Amino acid sequence: PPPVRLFGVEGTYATALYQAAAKNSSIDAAFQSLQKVESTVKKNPKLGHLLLNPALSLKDRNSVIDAIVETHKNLDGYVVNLLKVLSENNRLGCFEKIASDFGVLNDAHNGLLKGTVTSAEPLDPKSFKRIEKALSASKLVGQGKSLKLENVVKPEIKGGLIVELGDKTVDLSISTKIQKLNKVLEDS
Amino acid sequence: QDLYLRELKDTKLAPSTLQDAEGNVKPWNPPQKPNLPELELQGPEALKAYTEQNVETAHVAKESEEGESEPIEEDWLVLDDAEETKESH
Repeated sequence: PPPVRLFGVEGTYATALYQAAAKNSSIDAAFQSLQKVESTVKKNPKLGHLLLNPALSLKDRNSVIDAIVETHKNLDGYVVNLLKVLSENNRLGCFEKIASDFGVLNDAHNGLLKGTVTSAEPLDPKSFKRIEKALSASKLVGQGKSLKLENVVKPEIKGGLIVELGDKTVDLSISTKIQKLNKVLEDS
Repeated sequence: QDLYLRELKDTKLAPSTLQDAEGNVKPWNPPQKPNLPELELQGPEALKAYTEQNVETAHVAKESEEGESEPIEEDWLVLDDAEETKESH
């Protein structure tokens, strides 16, 4: 019984890392180790990201893994061997993707159903809050699970708002309605 | 839905000064009245012919006659030429 699929390409490292780690939980600890190692990649951005290049070596890649485990107890559990394999497999560059994806799987386990409330201009907090609770208590979320929510600014839309989550959306905005306004009048 | 309602009310109203109340058309600088109901009211008869095609010309048939009611100087020549054709028959 796997979680929500990462669907093949290069999430399969993260997929195997989860489903082999999770057989004995520790995925919060493995998760925090992943957060910490992506942090120390980010905390040393010069040649933490600039040294995920493929043209180095096998040996020097393994030594960069040694520098990662050299930084205190940055790695913990399977995630070093993960890197041992990753280093050997030289898929280190697509490591950022793995991180974010494990985060998605993890907060799916928590049930944070990330949403969005697209607009062409940011809005007041009262609207945020009222919408937030709306979806939260809506059949969408079955409760027992959270509900983030992000307003974004979109100029490509002419205003209004659109709610999004669980590949399920509602647009009541302006742009689409103008469109429907032009379509209906486009007949004889 | 104030989106829907205000869009549809402007949608009805800004041409309602063009169709319901004859106040020409505020945004259009050329007028709308001397085009279709005045100039091209004769439109299809500017697209067809006036005063013969559209008035349709209820015309009396030009009366052709019989062979001028003269059956002497031609029937006897027909009978003589028929003697000739029977001499050819």
